[PDB]
Amino acid sequence: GRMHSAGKGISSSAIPYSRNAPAWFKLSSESVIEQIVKYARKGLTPSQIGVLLRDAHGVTQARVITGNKIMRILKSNGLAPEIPEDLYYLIKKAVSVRKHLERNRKDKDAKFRLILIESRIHRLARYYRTVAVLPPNWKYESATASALVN
Amino acid sequence: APQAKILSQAPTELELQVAQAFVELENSSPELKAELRPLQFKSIREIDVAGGKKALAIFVPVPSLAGFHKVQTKLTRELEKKFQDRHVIFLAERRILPKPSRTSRQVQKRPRSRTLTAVHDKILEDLVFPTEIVGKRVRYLVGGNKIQKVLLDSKDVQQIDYKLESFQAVYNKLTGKQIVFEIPS
Amino acid sequence: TRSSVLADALNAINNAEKTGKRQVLIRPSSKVIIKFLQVMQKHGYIGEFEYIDDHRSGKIVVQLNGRLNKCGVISPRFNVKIGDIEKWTANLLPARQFGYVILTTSAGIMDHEEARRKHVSGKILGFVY
Amino acid sequence: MENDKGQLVELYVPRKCSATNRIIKADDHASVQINVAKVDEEGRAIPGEYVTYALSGYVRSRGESDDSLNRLAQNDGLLKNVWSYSR
Amino acid sequence: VLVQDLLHPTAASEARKHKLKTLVQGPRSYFLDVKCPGCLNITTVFSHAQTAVTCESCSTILCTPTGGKAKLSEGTSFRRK
RNA sequence: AUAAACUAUGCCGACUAGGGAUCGGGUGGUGUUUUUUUAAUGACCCACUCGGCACCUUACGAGAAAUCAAAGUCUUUGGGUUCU
Ligand SMILES: [Zn+2]
Repeated sequence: GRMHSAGKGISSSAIPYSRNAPAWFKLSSESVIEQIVKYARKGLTPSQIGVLLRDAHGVTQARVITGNKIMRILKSNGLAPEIPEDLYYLIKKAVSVRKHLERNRKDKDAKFRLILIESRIHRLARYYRTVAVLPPNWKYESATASALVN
Repeated sequence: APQAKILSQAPTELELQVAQAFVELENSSPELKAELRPLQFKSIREIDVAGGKKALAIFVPVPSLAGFHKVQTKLTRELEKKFQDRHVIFLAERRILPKPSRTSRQVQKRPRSRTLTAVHDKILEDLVFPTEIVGKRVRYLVGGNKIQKVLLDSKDVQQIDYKLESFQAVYNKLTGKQIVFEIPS
Repeated sequence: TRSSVLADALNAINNAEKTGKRQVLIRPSSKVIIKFLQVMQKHGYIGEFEYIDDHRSGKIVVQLNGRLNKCGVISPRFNVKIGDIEKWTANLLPARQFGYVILTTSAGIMDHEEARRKHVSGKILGFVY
Repeated sequence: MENDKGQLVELYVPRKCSATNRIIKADDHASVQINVAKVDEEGRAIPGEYVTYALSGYVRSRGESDDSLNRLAQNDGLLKNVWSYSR
Repeated sequence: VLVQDLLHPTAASEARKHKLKTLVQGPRSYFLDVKCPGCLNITTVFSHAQTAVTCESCSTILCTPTGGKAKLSEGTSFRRK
């Protein structure tokens, strides 16, 4: 189930049985690349480039029409973020709870829910240091947490 | 001569026969001068189909299989009429690197595209070229032999519908694995 | 989480022999499950099985023909010296004269009988009868 | 089952269920031996010439006895278009 | 029951199953070609789109996101391709 | 940081049986109703599905029994792991 709750939901995307673009697509394998980097220069994460491309430009998913994953295109173009967006959105949520809990510290549930979020930050930053995505120590600090999100 | 610039260095007489079949369309040239000029191939193997026909396998260097796929359907028509009793198919000359044993070491880690189980999958994707494969099943019989089953897309199937008997012979000669093709509706 | 897919597959088969079914569907599938089913097939314990190709891991549908009492897994895969095999066949086989213990030797996955005539040994996977 | 000289032992060989291929024990009193008449032109069921099916008491308790005979008799030509493989 | 064709289930049963519980999982969504009244250009829209998709020209509205399929707005002809 | 802190039933994973209700989300209907003439939503009906709190009937199975769809898949004894 979920890591930090008892929910057992299975809701998920379902990739089709095809490693080729659909026959109706016929834009290019390269004009999509320019449209990938056009959104990235607007400061868009890979998660929200894909939802933007699928909803409007009709790409099913960017691997089957290019061969590359989206942030491999960004990293090849030099638009990779400093920290992953997977870890960035966990830190931003931790700063949001810390700011909230700073002024009304009678929430025993926001103190509980903060611990779950910070534990998830440490588990994920442990993985990133191992695969050399993050610098070898990098030491997520709460006092400097708000600096990284902005 | 532009006939000899397609084959490797010398061989062979059969490579010239297909070479003349290209220049009769390059010199006719409704639109083909813009796309059939750079397209070149490497070799022909002749495979005896279990019927009265035979099969022609065209091997492509594969920076250019995408280029060949533009004129694939049209060019096969102008190869089957001037070569009777034949079935023409286009394949890519892929490289298979051997699996490293605990003694047979190497340098340069072997990419997954060079594995044999991935090359044989790319043969089935390239034998049939239209009618994208919509599934695969493998039967492990009681006796002990394995029979694959390739499920093909129902649309545009009338371009290869007669060639299912030929394809099972070609894939057997290159892989040694049985194939049945089934068309779901 | 899923710790071993071989245990799930053999649990699925064993539950459907008890209920009376003539087929199972197991998911996922691996080379170990394929070889274990191939050893079961050549001794006549199961019928034909078909491997459905997903792009993920695949599923298997296995036809059952009665005549199977138990297929089980041994976890952990204990190391078995060549003189310890008759200590396992005595433990978890119903008689000395039918039934097989499937091992994993460097000569491949095989039952205990022709691990003996090949004179190899290794780790234990399970048993069928 | 036999000895070295091929002489038979095991005082009786048991019946086996024709649906689930399992042994009919000597104390399975819910087991059933179905006898079906063989027929020829103009009806007239031939006496004493049968098509026989055995069902174990496990199957009948589970409620699978009807669906089993529909399969067991359609494959013998006794029925047509009653049992379907694909559910 | 106790004998089934698990390799060839009927199309009705596979249609009434969940998206992941079929024999091979796959998407039940699709893509749509919609004609806004303003211009005549080709716009491809995901059926379960999450962004409020607008045309490249005059950018009004083409669909509104919902918790299910996107609600296509007032009359714009749609194809399914 | 103590409770009959209780479901006196650790947590994760898989399989095995039939049903009718209900909570939240979703899909479908040449359905009902609300009025503008139906429309758009909303409420409702029918069918399906995912995820929940539960319940009813049986017992292939388990148990010392009471009873239990898990307390089953256990002398045919081995899915992973913590505590007692
Ligand atoms: Zn517009």
